[PDB]
Amino acid sequence: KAVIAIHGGAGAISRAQMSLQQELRYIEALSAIVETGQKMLEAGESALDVVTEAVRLLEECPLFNAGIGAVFTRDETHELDACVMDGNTLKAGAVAGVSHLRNPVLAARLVMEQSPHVMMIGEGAENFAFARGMERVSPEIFSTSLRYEQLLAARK
Amino acid sequence: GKAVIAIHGGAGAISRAQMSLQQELRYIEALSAIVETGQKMLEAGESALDVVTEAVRLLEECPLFNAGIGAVFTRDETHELDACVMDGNTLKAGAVAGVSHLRNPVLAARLVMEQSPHVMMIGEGAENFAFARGMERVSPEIFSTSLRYEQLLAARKEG
Amino acid sequence: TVGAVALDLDGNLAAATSTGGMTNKLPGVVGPWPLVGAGCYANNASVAVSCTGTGEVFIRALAAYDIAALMDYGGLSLAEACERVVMEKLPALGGSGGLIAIDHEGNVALPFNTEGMYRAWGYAGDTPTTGIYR
Amino acid sequence: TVGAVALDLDGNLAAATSTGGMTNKLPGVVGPWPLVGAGCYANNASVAVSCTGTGEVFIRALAAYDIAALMDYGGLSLAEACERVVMEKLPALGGSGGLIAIDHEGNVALPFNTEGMYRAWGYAGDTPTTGIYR
Ligand SMILES: [Cl-]
Ligand SMILES: [Cl-]
Ligand SMILES: [Cl-]
Ligand SMILES: [Cl-]
Ligand SMILES: [Cl-]
Ligand code: NA
Ligand code: NA
Repeated sequence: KAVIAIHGGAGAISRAQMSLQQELRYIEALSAIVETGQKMLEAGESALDVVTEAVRLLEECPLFNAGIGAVFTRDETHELDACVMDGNTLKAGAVAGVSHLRNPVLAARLVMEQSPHVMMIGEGAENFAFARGMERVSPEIFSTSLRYEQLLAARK
Repeated sequence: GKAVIAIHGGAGAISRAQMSLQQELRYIEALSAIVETGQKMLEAGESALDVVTEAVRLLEECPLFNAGIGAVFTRDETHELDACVMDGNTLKAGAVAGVSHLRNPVLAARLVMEQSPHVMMIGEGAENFAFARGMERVSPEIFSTSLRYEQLLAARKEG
Repeated sequence: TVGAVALDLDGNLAAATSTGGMTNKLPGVVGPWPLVGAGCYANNASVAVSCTGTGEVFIRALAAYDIAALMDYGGLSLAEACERVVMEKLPALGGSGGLIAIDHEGNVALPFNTEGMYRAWGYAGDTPTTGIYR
Repeated sequence: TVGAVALDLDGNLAAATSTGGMTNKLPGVVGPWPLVGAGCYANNASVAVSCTGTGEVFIRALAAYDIAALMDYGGLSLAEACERVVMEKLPALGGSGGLIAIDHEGNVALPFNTEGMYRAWGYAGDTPTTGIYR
């Protein structure tokens, strides 16, 4: 009975303001990610590795507000957060307020596996990750036109 | 109904062998004074929320306790402070983490609770929000005490 | 916000969440997403949960752990615990959003009280299900 | 870490916690103290809790909310919920610490599994009690 569920965010999604082709881009992205998780589960991969990979793919996909495609703050910056929890060991890892880590869920897993801590924040979280070989990315690699236009509209 | 306060100043490895009665009495006297202030405020009809805020503010101000003045030192000889407060009536909460320039973190947490639509803020963003609401900027040096610096030194090597 | 929950062939549960927060957010705000028990929780005894929506309300309500505790201590089904948290408790605090959850028996729930939630799920060896709207 | 819980004449519960963390801590670590449900929780339906001790375990076990949920959903008394969390569940995960708690009926509990916990309590109009050791 192995199973995966994913989400890409809850909120005001308006169908009047949507075309079917626009919707299908989201459906296709979700379907591809769930299929990757299903195949990993069928292959005997761990639940922890499956949720990590699914969230890494949602981060990579610019359609979803995580990683690449992150929304903008009041200051036109990105501040990213992630968590991961293993139901077997009850171990967890989390980062908040990081701007220089491409894949926050991977940094969260690094906190869980390579420290005794659950949660790290900001530059201290980044420095923990960098000291362990995780790459420092330009803070601007997350930026997209669509999310910048939504920022402009939020202000108005 | 019967109003009541409890406080704590931390759980861990306290041994009698390590302590003098005068050392113990400093802690007892501080705890007694703070709980008595809380009791008096409750008796006078002050809210539970104001009472726990004031008690924790006093425990912060007390250098004997690891919060506010008397905060432990990090690996980098810095102070990083955190606090939370929650109101059981409204289920509102406020919290700050990783703040170094706010004298009384619990007051910053109460400011997040009462003066924002948020529950938690961290670091410089938290400090900037607090300063925008008129809270005073302090140097993190104000938290430093000889006792806690000596505990950092005893836990490490010099170089 | 994005998230995933899974039950593997060895009966293990896990959860993950990642986000950029909210458009135009005040710098330094932390929502429930990186908070264990608020945005994310997993326990083989009960459930794996990942949340999305009004951040402050999911923290105040400890929404992800509340699903677990309603099942474990309250005896609620996954569906009843999800209905209680998402359709009753979150709106009572002024909150909007949803979550995904899988229990240790492989029941799945994707409740939300918003106009939409980008979501998908599927059992291993089966065709996935996708959705956006209600 | 320090903390306070109270029940007022109007029947309202509140909790607060403040800390400097651990001597020699790695900068950027957040323990359970600022986190609703881990280090601090209050709900007039159940309990007010402030915690102190092994940071990582109080988060993983959501200790403060777990007291509340054990009482509200499990029907445990304050004393039973405190014993369950502090003397059974937290040690099972390798956690050391304690907490203070007052329930909506005015019962008070100051459980700890450590050698000591600096603590005090008192009813409005009564003499205070203080402690360090067991
Ligand atoms: Cl909506
Ligand atoms: Cl399916
Ligand atoms: Cl749909
Ligand atoms: Cl001890
Ligand atoms: Cl004693
Ligand atoms: Na993305
Ligand atoms: Na102090």
